Amino acid sequence: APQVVDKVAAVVNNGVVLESDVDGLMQSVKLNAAQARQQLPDDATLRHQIMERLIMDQIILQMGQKMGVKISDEQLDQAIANIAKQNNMTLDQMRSRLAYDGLNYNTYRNQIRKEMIISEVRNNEVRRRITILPQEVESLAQQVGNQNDASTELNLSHILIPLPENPTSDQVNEAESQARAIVDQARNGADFGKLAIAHSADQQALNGGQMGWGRIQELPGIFAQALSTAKKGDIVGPIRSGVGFHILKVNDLRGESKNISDAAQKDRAYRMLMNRKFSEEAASWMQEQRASAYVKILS
Amino acid sequence: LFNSEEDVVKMSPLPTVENQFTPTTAWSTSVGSGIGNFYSNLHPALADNVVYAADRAGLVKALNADDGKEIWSVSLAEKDGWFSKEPALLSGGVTVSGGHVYIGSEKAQVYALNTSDGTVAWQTKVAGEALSRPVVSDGLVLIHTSNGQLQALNEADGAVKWTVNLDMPSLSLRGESAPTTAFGAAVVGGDNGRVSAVLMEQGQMIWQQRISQATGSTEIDRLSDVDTTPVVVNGVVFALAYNGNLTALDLRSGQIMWKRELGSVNDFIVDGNRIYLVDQNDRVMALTIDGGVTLWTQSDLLHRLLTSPVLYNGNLVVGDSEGYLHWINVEDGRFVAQQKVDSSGFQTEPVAADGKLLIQAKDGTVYSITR
Amino acid sequence: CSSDSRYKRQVSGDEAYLEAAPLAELHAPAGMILPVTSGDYAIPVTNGSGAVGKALDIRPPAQPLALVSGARTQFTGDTASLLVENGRGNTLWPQVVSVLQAKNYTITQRDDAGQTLTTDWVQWNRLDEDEQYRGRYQISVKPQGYQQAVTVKLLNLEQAGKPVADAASMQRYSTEMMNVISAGLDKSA
Amino acid sequence: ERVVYRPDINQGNYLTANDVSKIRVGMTQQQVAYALGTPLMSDPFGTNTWFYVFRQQPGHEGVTQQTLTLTFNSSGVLTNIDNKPALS
Amino acid sequence: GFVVKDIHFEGLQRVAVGAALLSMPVRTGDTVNDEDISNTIRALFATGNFEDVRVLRDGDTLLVQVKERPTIASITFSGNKSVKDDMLKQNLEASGVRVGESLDRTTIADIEKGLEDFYYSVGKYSASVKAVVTPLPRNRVDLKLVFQEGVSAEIQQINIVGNHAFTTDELISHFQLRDEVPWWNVVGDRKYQKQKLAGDLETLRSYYLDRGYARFNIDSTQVSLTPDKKGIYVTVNITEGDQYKLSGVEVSGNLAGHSAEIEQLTKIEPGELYNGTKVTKMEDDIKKLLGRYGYAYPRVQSMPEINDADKTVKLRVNVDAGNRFYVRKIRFEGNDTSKDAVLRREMRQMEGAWLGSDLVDQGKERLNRLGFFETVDTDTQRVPGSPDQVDVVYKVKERNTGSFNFGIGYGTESGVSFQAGVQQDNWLGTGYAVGINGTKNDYQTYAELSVTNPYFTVDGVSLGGRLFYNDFQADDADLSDYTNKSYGTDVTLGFPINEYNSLRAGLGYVHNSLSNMQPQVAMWRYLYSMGEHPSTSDQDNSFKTDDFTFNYGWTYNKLDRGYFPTDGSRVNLTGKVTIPGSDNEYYKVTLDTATYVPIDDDHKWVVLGRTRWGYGDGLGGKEMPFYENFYAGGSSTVRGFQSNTIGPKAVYFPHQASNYDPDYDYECATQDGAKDLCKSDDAVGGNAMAVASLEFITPTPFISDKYANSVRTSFFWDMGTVWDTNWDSSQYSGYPDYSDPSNIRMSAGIALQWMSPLGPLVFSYAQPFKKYDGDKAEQFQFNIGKTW
Amino acid sequence: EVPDNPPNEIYATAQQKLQDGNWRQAITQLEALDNRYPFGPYSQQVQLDLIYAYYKNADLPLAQAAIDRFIRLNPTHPNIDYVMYMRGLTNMALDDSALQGFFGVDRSDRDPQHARAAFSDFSKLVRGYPNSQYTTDATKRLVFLKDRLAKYEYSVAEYYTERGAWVAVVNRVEGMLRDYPDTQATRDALPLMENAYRQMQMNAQAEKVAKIIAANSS
Repeated sequence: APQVVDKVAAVVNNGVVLESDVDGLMQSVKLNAAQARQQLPDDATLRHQIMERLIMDQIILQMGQKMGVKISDEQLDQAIANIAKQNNMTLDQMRSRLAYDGLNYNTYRNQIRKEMIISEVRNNEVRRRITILPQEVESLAQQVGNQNDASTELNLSHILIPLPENPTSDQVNEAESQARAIVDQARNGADFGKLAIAHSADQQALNGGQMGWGRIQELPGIFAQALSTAKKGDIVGPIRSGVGFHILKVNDLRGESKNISDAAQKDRAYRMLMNRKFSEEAASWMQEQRASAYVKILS
Repeated sequence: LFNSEEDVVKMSPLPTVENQFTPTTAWSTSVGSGIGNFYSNLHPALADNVVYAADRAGLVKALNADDGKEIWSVSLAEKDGWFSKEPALLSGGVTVSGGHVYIGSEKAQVYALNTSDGTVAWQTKVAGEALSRPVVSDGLVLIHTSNGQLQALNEADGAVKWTVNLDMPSLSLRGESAPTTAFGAAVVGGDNGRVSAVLMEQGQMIWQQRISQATGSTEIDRLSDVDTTPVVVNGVVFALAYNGNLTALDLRSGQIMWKRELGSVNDFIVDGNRIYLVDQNDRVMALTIDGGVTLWTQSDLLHRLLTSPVLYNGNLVVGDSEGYLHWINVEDGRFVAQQKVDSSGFQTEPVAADGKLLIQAKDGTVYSITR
Repeated sequence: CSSDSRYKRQVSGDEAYLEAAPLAELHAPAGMILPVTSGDYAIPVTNGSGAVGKALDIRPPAQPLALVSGARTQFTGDTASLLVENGRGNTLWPQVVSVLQAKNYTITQRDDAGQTLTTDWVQWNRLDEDEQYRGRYQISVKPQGYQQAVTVKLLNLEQAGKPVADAASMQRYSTEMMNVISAGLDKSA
Repeated sequence: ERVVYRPDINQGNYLTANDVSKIRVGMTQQQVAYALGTPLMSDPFGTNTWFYVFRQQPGHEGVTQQTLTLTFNSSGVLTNIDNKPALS
Repeated sequence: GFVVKDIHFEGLQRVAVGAALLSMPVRTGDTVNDEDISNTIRALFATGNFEDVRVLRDGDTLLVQVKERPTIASITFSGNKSVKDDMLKQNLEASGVRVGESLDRTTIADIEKGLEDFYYSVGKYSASVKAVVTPLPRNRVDLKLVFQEGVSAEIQQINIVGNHAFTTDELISHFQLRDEVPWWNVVGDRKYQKQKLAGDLETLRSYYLDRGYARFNIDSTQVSLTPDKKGIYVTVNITEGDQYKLSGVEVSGNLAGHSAEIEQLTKIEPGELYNGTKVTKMEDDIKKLLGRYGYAYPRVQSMPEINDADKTVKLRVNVDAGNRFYVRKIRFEGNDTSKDAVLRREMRQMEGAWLGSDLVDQGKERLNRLGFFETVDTDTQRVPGSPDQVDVVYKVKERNTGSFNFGIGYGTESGVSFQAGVQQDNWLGTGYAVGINGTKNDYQTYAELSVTNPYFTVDGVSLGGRLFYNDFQADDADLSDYTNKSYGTDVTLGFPINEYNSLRAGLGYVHNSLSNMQPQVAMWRYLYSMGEHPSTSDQDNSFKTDDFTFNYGWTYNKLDRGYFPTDGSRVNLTGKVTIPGSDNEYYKVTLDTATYVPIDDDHKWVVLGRTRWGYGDGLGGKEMPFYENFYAGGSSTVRGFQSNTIGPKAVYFPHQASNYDPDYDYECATQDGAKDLCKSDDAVGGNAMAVASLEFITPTPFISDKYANSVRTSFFWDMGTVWDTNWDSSQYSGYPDYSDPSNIRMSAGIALQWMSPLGPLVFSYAQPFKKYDGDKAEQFQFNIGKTW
Repeated sequence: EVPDNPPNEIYATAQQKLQDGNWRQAITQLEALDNRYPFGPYSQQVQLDLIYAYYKNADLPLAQAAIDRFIRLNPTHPNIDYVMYMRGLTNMALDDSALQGFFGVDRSDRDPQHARAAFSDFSKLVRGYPNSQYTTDATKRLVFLKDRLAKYEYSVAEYYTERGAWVAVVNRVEGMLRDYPDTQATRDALPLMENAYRQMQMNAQAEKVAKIIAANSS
């Protein structure tokens, strides 16, 4: 019988997703899950999120092509430092990629080009969207006083239940019910990582929604007021910020009384303000692009 | 030729509601022919328990707030008969301050009638049709003419203190934005979609910032008119454009804080940590002030041309084009009550002050609503 | 209302222009010249011979249809060639043969080794002609680059028992045979 | 005897005493054309001759004609002028 | 890593396999990986010709499955009522969507929006558009665009700010855009059009400059929509300035010796108000005056020097005539039927002669007056590379100058019968006027031929001839009934005397022979005047007369056109006088008049005054023969009356008929039942006639301009009277006085004329609200051919 | 009128109706093919058949439009000589009339626009493609059209001789000598030119024209 080699899985603005991309990220996420010990759900729920990530990636790649952004070979050389984890394992060749694709070179190099181009255009657009006000910087700096108040550092897992920019009340209550159900499951004992892989519109869904270690002030504010009162492992109910309902889990926390001795505090405060602004504008702009873009999943 | 060939059916039906109270009409008084079918800004004005109302030709009338009894009436339509009896084409709405009653006119005239009996203290010619509602502040009377010119008439004698030019697009929506007092400044809209701030002393522009997306193809898709009144609260300016974004801006720097695809030409309300809004589609909504998140929405009145909302007795009130007044709970979109007031539609904004709600129908009848 | 069988393949005119007087030059007398001609209405002297008036067939030149997927189809003097694509391979020759077997034509020569064949005579039942033509044809398939290509050629055309070698007739009834071949191949597919 | 309306048949190009007095021998063809205008009549049978004819037939009143013949050389330089103010 | 033995394509419909293969990164070679297949799929989609692309492997064979973007089979605009299909179709074509083109589904929304945009350009802002895609069998699609047109936006106000000399109502009364539509103006509307606002602003500027305002300026104009976008507001901010007076006009430049006339054109009353349109008309008059002398391309520019302190304006007019242009060739285009000389002989501008343009316009109006062409236009084209020469090209569209009349009467009841006639004014494009008429019955035979050469001599002398034959004798002469057999010939020669007047002179011969006439007062009076003494009690009698006549005439013609004129007047006088030697002597004269006065600048509304007069009488003791009498009534003279019914009626003496049928179908004076003189309804006509008519011609309401030249509608009021001047009123006192002209018949109604393929057709409905006893009424009448 | 069968069957029906000799239904079928399938195995063949059927049906404006579009879309087509020949034929066809021809009317006095266009097209065909199959008939038609144009000029010159516009007569005959020197109309016009010269008392030029007439009328 004839064997299907490749096919179009999704149609986007003048682009197509091939089945050799869904499978690649499927194997990537399965391998990461196996190394991370975190069990992952059934073929279809994992497939929907991978397809969504690929639609968003294709949209961003076509925007980069339209806008005349290209990547240098030295950028690939630098990405070899972290993308291939050469610093952790001392070997240059593609024999480290033992899992799948037969240790091929071109495939992983193109994958890295895909990530660098997405990151570059994402950064450029989000940076061009940021507005900084001197008053806010002064306020945040004066907040950064009294022995570096709120020096709490957090590693958190996040889940986003999306809503369109102009949603209907029907959609509002649907999203509300979904978010409350996820929150109830998380609070009742369900593993948040498994919930995050199954139920999430964020880019980090495929990674389980982990945001990594950060500082509370870096939060867009929508999370910090609720988050100041929470212990390790707690589940925070649904919130809003324009892009949909938000759910947060406190994976880990670590605090210390270190104080940096303003001359050097203003620059740091500007850094954290830029971090929060980038995180919020990135989420808003990625949601806007998803709503605007043309797409027709294929089956 | 044929009167049975053109019609579009896009009007919502009258919702059914269980009124928690019984709306009542304390009194009603006829004021001339009224606004009529023309789109105008004319509406009553409440000052020291006196109700001042006007007419498109001009019938300035003062009525008691308690029982709508009048204390003095005058007509500004060719008092001396310079040419027959031409209409004054009043469309500025009644403004009341310092014993003076300021009214605009589409003949490019601004009248400053007296409070004691209506004697025209002064009348000043302006750059064009005074469509905007006069704004009295710092001894000045600010007008925004239809040809895109902000003028600041002197309160005492009506002399033009200064003037500022604003860009005018090839097409716009009828009406003009009324400036705001702010702090020694004037925050105004514009038909080009750019909100501007001008110092009160002279016309030195302080800042200007675009508010409309205006990503259209033809003129009708670039209607970026800011015909609302910018609202200043704690140093942030709230503005709202037609087919544009509801945005918040720094009062002095002018940089936007946040934006939301929501458009309207009706004045909104900023109360506490909430923003009550009526969109261009007649969709009553409630948002928060720190960020745009639509706290709740109501669509039962969609495409029923509504007036701007007013906060009264702790609930929101809106009129409609069929003469029905609707009460809405602030906490949620549920209707609190509904009433029939007039057969002619309600177009111009209601007035809610001193524990009293007043409205004016298209036919010119001033109504007082109580309980 | 009234009509004749020959209203087709005829000039929509009176054919009176054939009686126009021939053009003759003017002699320039001695001591002067005739005005210089503009050359805008000059008629070049072409020595070609061809049909004129009613004897000229104005029916559009029959171009090969190229129904089966192909391109760069052509019609030569007495032969016609069609180029095919889509991975036909050696299997092209069987199909061609089968197609010409479906027409029950009198195939006289069948050289499968050379991918060639030749028939005796086929007739055409055309409503357009006052007299029906008939022709003898030879068909073949030969390799070209990646794939095979079919060619159909006419040995001669005959009317009322006498031969004819008009270019238009040859072209028409070679495009006829080529269309037959292409339609048969498309039907087989 | 011929008592029927006949329109004026103007023929040639308008000539005035000043224009005819502006041209002189030695003038090039461009200068002559500038002074008098483009001639409505030339010699097509192998000579560089320009005919300025001025016909006027107002009706049954009788025709009048002034003919000015300008003969140029091969180089285009006016060589001879022949002015006839009336018919013979 | 595998060798591709073969590549097979599936699903290709429009894209040739060759093009796809060229669009492929693969070359049927080998050394192929999975990534190569992925890149091939991506490249195929990048071509933009495919909606779905798939690659399959069957052993060593490459199966390429492609779903081509379906093809548009048909586009159906359903629901559109104001925007017409052709227009909208052209707009959608311009957008890139057409039948056969592959439907890129990623743009349907776009085209929908584009259509809405077009509606916005039409004045319909609240219009909705939706695209429905219906799948067909051969992977084609029908793209039906369903239209929900919104309620049109109307103007709620037009406001002018800064006007103090004139009220707003008066200023906007002249605008095309209107705020209010009067209740009686059902055809008006409040629709807004950008081109009209532009013209209204120009109208306002002209109004203010024409009433004296050299400094008038329009500061700005604003157009606004109501939030719901069903109302429109227009504002115009203006600055009147102040009123100015003219100080003087001084002309300078190269006037080419025409200073006296140009200065006479630029005359002003000292101290008059400034006027822009007067200045424009002075410019145009100077240009026209220069053009009369061959200066076809002058430059005339006027600049006003303004004096604000004195508030007076002095015009400085600079004139440069330029070169005097000559005509090189006159060319005629569109005369596919008319002979070239037919058009060229109407020219007043000679070919090889200096230009005047007045002559070119004269030739154009001559061609229009000819009537052979529906449209005539002129174009003066400069000869390339020539500073002094032009070519005049007349472009004409030919008409149907002929007209046909046909009918059948009794049919086969008695023998055979028919009626036919043809009239051509440009027979075979030769300019000849030809005409044949005939009728056949068992009771009558008639034949008539007429041929006229309008240019028998180059100057315009025309030569015409006419033959006619008429008979009333029955076949085989069954019984001696009334008979009237006549024939004759007529030769006429005409010649012009002005550009608009011509005279005609000719000779005619007519033979008449009547017999078995019914005795009646008028005919017997005439016969007695002739010297005959026929009996009165019996119907047996005979009478024969040969007549030679001299015919004369004069025609003045200055009509706008030869068909459906909109201006000018035409007068035609005809007459005849018997040459001494005829069997009877008399004179006759007729006079037709038709005047057109336009009321609209476009000449759409016209007033037509038509008239006809006629008088005849004997010379010696004779009288005008009763067969030359005048008749009135019918579609030609007085609509609403039966043909030839107005006028005196026959009075019969008692007598015995030559036949006696049992049907009692005999005149009142039959001897069987009558013994005294009795009247009848049989019209006999009179020797004096006067008819008039006033018509108001209006545009046809339900036809586009493509047929405007083909149909004419009018409302008419007609008057007419006929009387016999010799009626002896002293006798016959018991019968109407037929000599009285005061008995004027009148009618009023509506008429429609259509230039059908069979010539002119005239329909009319007329009520004859004034008539006298014996007149036969005919409200609805139909006619073929040139009426009057 | 036109069903929705595949292009193959529509083309088969169109060919059958062309062979039968009915142009209207065949025109409908080919127009359906052209509008519905503007590309494929049948393209251009449909346009050639449309040109032929429009010509045979006396739909000359449509034939001109089809010929123009075909020429501007497929200039390199091998059978473009046939298209140019059909352009010449349809322009000559627009230059004829039925009733006047029936009555034996000499139409050379009427508008020569269509004859001029036909001459231009036939000259283009003959010069561009000397070996074409239609070149002999095109040459014969060119000789006829040249004679017609010279006769039109002669008619104009004769009229102006009648009117008495001698400059116009001289210019017209000179244009004939410069444009159509070898036509019979030019030989007939020369006496008109000589008479026009003499009436203006330009005896030297009348002498030259008389010399030409004597040297060639023999």
